[PDB]
Amino acid sequence: RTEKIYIYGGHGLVCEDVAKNMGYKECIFLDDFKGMKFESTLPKYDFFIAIGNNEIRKKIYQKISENGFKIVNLIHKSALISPSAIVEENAGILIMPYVVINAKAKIEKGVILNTSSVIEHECVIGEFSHVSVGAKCAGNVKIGKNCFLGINSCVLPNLSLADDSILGGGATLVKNQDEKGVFVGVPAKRM
Amino acid sequence: RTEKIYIYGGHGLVCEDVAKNMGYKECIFLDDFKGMKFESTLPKYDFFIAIGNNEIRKKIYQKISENGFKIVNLIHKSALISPSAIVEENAGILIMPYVVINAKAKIEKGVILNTSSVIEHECVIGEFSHVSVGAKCAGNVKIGKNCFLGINSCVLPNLSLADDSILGGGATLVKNQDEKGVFVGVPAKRM
Amino acid sequence: RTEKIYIYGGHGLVCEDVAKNMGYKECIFLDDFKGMKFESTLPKYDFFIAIGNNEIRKKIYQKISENGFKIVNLIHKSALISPSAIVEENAGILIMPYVVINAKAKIEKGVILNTSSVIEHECVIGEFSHVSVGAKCAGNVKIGKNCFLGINSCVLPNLSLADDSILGGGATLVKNQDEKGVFVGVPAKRM
Repeated sequence: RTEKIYIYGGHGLVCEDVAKNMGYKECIFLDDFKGMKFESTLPKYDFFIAIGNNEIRKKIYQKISENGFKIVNLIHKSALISPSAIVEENAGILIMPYVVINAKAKIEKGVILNTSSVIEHECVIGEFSHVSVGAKCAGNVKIGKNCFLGINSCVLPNLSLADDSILGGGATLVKNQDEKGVFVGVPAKRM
Repeated sequence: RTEKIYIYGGHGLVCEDVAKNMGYKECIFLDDFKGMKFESTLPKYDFFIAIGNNEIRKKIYQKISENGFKIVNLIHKSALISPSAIVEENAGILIMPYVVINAKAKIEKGVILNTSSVIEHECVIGEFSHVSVGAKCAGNVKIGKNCFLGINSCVLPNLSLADDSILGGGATLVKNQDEKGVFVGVPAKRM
Repeated sequence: RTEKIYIYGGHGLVCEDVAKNMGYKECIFLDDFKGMKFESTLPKYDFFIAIGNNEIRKKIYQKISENGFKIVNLIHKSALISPSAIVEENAGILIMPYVVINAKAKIEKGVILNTSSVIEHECVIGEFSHVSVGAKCAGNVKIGKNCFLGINSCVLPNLSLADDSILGGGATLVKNQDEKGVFVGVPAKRM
């Protein structure tokens, strides 16, 4: 890892804090999409893509990688990762504070695991998925590529969620889902 | 910070544990409301108000401050606070273990952030609000003064909750609220 | 505590990670039920029972103890336990990462407190209960023996849950329960 890091980025400042926690000395924000090809003339410091949106993040990931940059993982020092878990190396994965990833779980490229999310044993979290703060995946859960799990949501044991699906804020997934879908929780009601 | 701390206080013992975690050597409980004025003859050790109730806490805060005491913040060493976040100095704020406060968030006087609550980037948490264990505020959320967010509750991004409002246990706030209100979740049903 | 530990066990690998975190050097898996009596001829390293099921765990606990083994607690170094809390010594209790147990709470034999669960002040968690990831018990909550609290569930202050009860995933217990029961939350609905 380099002493400096480029961040393609409000998510930018948060990723900057995580980079600094890891021991990066300086962060350089590079938010421009057009003319990105010219950035290849810059020193090859580590790169990170601080975009919460899964589809944009993947697009930028592919463009940055093609320009000769290494897209590192940003992993807060307080994140706990089982030695038997697999976190894809140099794959633009964000792992925020107090995230716990248990034995034999697998985290794929471009995933966001936000603060205090928990990935229990033997889970697979598909590429460019977004696991929001406090969201929890029980044992043997398979989350597809490009999924979104809302704040404080959860997925019960042994369940699969198909690619491209959305689990709402506070929602509890209770059945296997072989087809893409949108799965809603219950909103707070004014009384 | 002084070597000893007065705690105006079951919440008292919990605040004592946090004070000891910070490195305070001794805690002195001072629970009396009547004759509080006489306490001004005591050595001016740091003070904290360990009352979960927002209105009582503010009353005591105002009375203690008028008697020549410094009301410190009690912040567990495991709480993570972005360097760009603002936590009002010496303002009787409680920040419990494993609380995370992200970039550019602001925590006002007398707030309680209970264990494992999360305040995402650019939030404002209004004075004497009570954020319960596991409650999570997404990015750019504005919580009014004197609000209560129940256990495991959450507030979706970019939302404001008006002064003096209550969000129930497990509830998910989904819309802006310009007027005070009470917002309920769904209770566990016996089957 | 011994340098090695026997684990009666996917939960096995997870408990192994916790044992290694505590500083145990080697873990030996001993999953056989029949012929367990013969294990008494083995060196008396510390023992742990890594079974999520409350009734099986108790059965094995009783059998292992009768064979002259010490069943230790496995407590992740990141778990925070108030000095005034009581965690029954050498009682096969599992306390996972980022669990917080506040002042004067009591954790009984054979309990599982899974990752990021919170036990607030003055709680009692009954023997061989299973508190799932993210589940939170407010102040003065009494959880009976052999209870299950689902992922991200919670129990409001001052409530009792009778022996042998189940609180579902995402569910919020709101009333005292003097009789055993099953208490359900709301499932995510496909839209």
